[PDB]
Amino acid sequence: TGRPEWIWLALGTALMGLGTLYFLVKGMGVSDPDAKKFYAITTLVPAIAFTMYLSMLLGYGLTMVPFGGEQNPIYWARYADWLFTTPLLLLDLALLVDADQGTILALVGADGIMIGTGLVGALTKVYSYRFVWWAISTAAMLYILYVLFFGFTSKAESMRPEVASTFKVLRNVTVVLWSAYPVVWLIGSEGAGIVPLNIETLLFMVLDVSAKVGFGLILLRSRAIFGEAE
Amino acid sequence: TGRPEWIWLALGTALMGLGTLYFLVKGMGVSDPDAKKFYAITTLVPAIAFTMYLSMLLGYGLTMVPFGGEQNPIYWARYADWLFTTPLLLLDLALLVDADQGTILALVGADGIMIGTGLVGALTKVYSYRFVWWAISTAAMLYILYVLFFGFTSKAESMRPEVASTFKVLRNVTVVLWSAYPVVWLIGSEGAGIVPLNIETLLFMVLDVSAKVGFGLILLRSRAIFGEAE
Amino acid sequence: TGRPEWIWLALGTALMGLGTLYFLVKGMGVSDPDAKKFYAITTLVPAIAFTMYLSMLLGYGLTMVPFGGEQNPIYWARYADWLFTTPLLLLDLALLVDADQGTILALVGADGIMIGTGLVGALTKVYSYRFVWWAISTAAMLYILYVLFFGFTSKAESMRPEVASTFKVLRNVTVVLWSAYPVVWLIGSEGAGIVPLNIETLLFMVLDVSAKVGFGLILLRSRAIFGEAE
Ligand SMILES: CC(C)CCC[C@@H](C)CCC[C@@H](C)CCC[C@@H](C)CCO[C@@H](CO)COCC[C@@H](C)CCC[C@H](C)CCC[C@@H](C)CCCC(C)C
Ligand SMILES: CC(C)CCC[C@@H](C)CCC[C@@H](C)CCC[C@@H](C)CCO[C@@H](CO)COCC[C@@H](C)CCC[C@H](C)CCC[C@@H](C)CCCC(C)C
Ligand SMILES: CC(C)CCC[C@@H](C)CCC[C@@H](C)CCC[C@@H](C)CCO[C@@H](CO)COCC[C@@H](C)CCC[C@H](C)CCC[C@@H](C)CCCC(C)C
Ligand SMILES: CC(C)CCC[C@@H](C)CCC[C@H](C)CCC[C@@H](C)CCO[C@@H](CO)COCC[C@H](C)CCC[C@@H](C)CCC[C@@H](C)CCCC(C)C
Ligand SMILES: CC(C)CCC[C@@H](C)CCC[C@H](C)CCC[C@@H](C)CCO[C@@H](CO)COCC[C@H](C)CCC[C@@H](C)CCC[C@@H](C)CCCC(C)C
Ligand SMILES: CC(C)CCC[C@@H](C)CCC[C@H](C)CCC[C@@H](C)CCO[C@@H](CO)COCC[C@H](C)CCC[C@@H](C)CCC[C@@H](C)CCCC(C)C
Ligand SMILES: *C/C=C(C)/C=C/C=C(C)/C=C/C1=C(C)CCCC1(C)C
Ligand SMILES: *C/C=C(C)/C=C/C=C(C)/C=C/C1=C(C)CCCC1(C)C
Ligand SMILES: *C/C=C(C)/C=C/C=C(C)/C=C/C1=C(C)CCCC1(C)C
Repeated sequence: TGRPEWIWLALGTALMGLGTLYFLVKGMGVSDPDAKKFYAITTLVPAIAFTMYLSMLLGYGLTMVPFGGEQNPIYWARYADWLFTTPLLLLDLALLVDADQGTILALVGADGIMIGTGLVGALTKVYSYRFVWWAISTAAMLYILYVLFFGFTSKAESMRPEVASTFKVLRNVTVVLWSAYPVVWLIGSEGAGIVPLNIETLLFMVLDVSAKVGFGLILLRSRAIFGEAE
Repeated sequence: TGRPEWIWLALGTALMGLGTLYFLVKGMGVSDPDAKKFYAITTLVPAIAFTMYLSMLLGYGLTMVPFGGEQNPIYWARYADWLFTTPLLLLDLALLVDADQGTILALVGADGIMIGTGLVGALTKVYSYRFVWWAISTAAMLYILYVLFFGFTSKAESMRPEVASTFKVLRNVTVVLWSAYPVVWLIGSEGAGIVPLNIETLLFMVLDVSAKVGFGLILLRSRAIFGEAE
Repeated sequence: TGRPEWIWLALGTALMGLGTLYFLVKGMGVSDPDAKKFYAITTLVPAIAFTMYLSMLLGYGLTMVPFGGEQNPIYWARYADWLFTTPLLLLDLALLVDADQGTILALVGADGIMIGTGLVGALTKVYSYRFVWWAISTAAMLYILYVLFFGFTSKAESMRPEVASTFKVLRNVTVVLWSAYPVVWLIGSEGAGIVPLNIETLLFMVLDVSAKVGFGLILLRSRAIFGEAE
């Protein structure tokens, strides 16, 4: 309770934990192989986030980085979360549209570059260089957003309407929520330091629960996750 | 030789190295694609363990963690081993039964959570919180054990008898040996400290060689690893 | 500019960045799923290397390792690069020949052992033991080279001539360039220290740009990356 942001770390831990349990129960019983892949992906995402929220809450996932002459509290565990959960979210989208394997590779690899350069920026001790990593990471994010909108152009032919509809909704959820993360980091504790860590943590908690549990609720309620069967 | 547990680290290095060489030789010549996947998986497992045993033996894979007011010797290299070798062992089981891809994802991701939360527990400086990570990791292990027993329920129909027989044996080997690891950690150097590090290292060496080389000997001697062919 | 090797780190950053941009543009428009996988793999390789070259240039990817009684500058970011880019290069080769999945596993796992034991050697504080890790890593490299020459022996039957021709060329490029890396490390800053870090960095920059951008130019100009189509 000693860090003011504890309350949002606690709330994020609880909501990710409850979302995980909900999705775990919800997928109990499903047999359809296509649906099993979406439940597995979609349940792992908040499970991983639960563990990394808890590590921040307990202090394990926090480190001090000197930059600006100051000792700056940097929650590194966010990058260990996102390293796994953001490619998993992209895989859910990619599987929905039956993406080609080359496209999945491009997406997962650009996402790794996005998170790994964000982690390098988050831990860089020369203040000005932190924003160079932010820019490179943002370029990788823009590439991902580009592929999500313009990289499935051969798939439209042979896409079930309900898959098309659930994919468009989740793609729009993804583009809006993910695009807010570079802005929060830029103005927050890792970047310019104009928004305090307390509020930054709240913002990422709202984004994360929305991008993982809210995304997952929309996907897992959809018929698009089942193969078409008589 | 300065740490009493060196002898078990040396013995573990040698047995993993010899098991690797044996499996490498044994799979020389196999053409069958199914069998090649099992030899590859099963040979990589003790090869990786050989390197991490050697890193503990040479001291690289040891760190001191303050907790309990004391400086506690924690062999972190075990988690770098298990991060790769325990999903590989699960993949051998999963391939045997032709598991659905969603099930393999669930298994590999729960296993990553199990090892990563065990690593966080192993390095946590607040003593009481180490057991919170142990509990979460144990929950993930129990999920894996649950899936190995109740998650292949559609596969029984179309399973060759020899695959069914080798899978049941290896599944039983896996459930018994893996379940001992949380107990050893709980009573050993990472947990309550009731069993000294010397004996703990012996216990994990016996478990590891059994779970990797003993498992691999049972699998690789089986006809279940070959596709059925005239 | 304070470290004499900065100029090769700068040149390597620029050439990897320009190679990435070139391959990104070059693959704009390709529809063929086979070709998309090769463009994705082959574009990610210099993109990742660009980020790790930049991290060395900016100092983030450098650490000091005590060994020999001295504080030795070790660029660890090379291992974070190679951890991802060397399996990706192997995947390009493997996909060219339609390798069996067991063979791809063997290659990617031996490559992980090669890079992870090279990283352990690079950070080991007992000088003599650094060469033990070098030897193990070299054994893994020799295994990979062995598989590239003798592990596709069932694939020769059903291999298009242009795939066979591009694969032989890239395989020869790979064996020659990769084999130089253990020699550079052995005589350079990480090993015996007979070649200064400045020259070592130049050597790895020439190898890396050749093994990634030069390799990629040969592959991506080939018809072998397209499925055979009327
Ligand atoms: C899915 C859910 C039930 C998760 C609920 C949210 C939760 C994890 C975080 C909320 C913290 C909350 C209790 C706030 C008040 C603090 C308080 C207790 C007293 C203050 O008092 C103080 C004074 O400084 C702090 O106490 C010590 C530390 C604790 C407060 C933190 C404990 C860790 C957690 C509560 C989480 C435990 C994880 C488990 C789910 C493990 C089981 C795994 C498995 C079976 C799948
Ligand atoms: C597959 C096998 C042959 C492995 C055999 C077991 C072994 C790796 C560990 C046993 C240690 C043992 C010799 C005990 C006595 C110590 C002693 C030498 C003297 C004591 O004297 C002392 C005094 O404190 C310590 O010596 C210095 C360190 C060494 C003892 C340790 C050296 C490392 C290893 C012996 C392993 C080397 C790895 C290789 C396989 C590399 C090749 C890779 C490739 C070709 C695939
Ligand atoms: C693809 C290319 C355009 C890459 C070009 C090469 C380059 C990255 C490295 C060359 C350094 C060079 C300018 C040498 C002179 C130094 C100098 C400026 C003055 C010396 O003056 C000094 C005194 O000590 C140092 O300056 C401070 C640091 C900088 C010199 C380094 C800045 C980082 C880089 C220049 C790279 C930026 C990365 C971007 C591509 C981000 C955008 C991502 C996205 C849109 C895809
Ligand atoms: C968020 C992101 C930036 C992260 C992206 C990925 C990331 C984790 C990068 C990792 C690269 C690298 C380790 C960097 C080190 C930095 C540093 C300063 C020191 C680190 O930290 C230290 C300091 O004490 C220890 O590291 C050395 C040991 C290793 C970390 C573990 C060794 C592993 C092996 C030798 C075993 C072989 C593994 C394989 C077989 C894997 C293949 C799987 C297969 C079987 C299919
Ligand atoms: C046992 C477990 C807990 C481990 C589970 C996974 C694990 C390794 C978690 C890693 C997350 C994270 C790095 C945590 C950092 C903690 C910390 C305090 C600081 C670390 O350690 C430090 C301290 O000096 C350095 O880290 C920063 C640099 C990075 C480690 C490496 C950067 C990688 C990239 C920028 C390149 C892009 C990579 C991708 C392209 C990968 C995608 C593959 C593709 C091409 C298909
Ligand atoms: C170049 C090579 C040697 C590297 C090869 C791989 C490598 C990165 C090895 C990593 C092992 C290990 C982390 C070693 C730690 C060393 C040390 C001294 C301390 C480190 O560094 C520290 C010091 O502060 C922090 O580490 C602990 C936290 C973790 C690093 C991150 C935890 C991750 C999780 C708990 C979440 C679960 C992840 C999974 C779900 C992944 C599965 C994917 C799925 C969903 C499909
Ligand atoms: C589950 C959490 C999700 C969906 C997180 C998304 C994170 C991002 C899109 C992060 C992007 C970043 C940048 C583009 C620039 C650097 C800072 C980051 C890593 C916050
Ligand atoms: C090759 C080595 C094998 C099979 C290792 C298995 C390791 C485990 C099943 C570890 C489990 C753990 C817990 C469930 C709780 C926390 C402590 C661990 C990581 C030892
Ligand atoms: C893109 C960069 C490439 C192709 C790098 C290749 C790196 C190697 C083949 C590294 C090999 C090493 C050894 C065999 C011994 C230990 C030192 C290393 C890691 C340099």
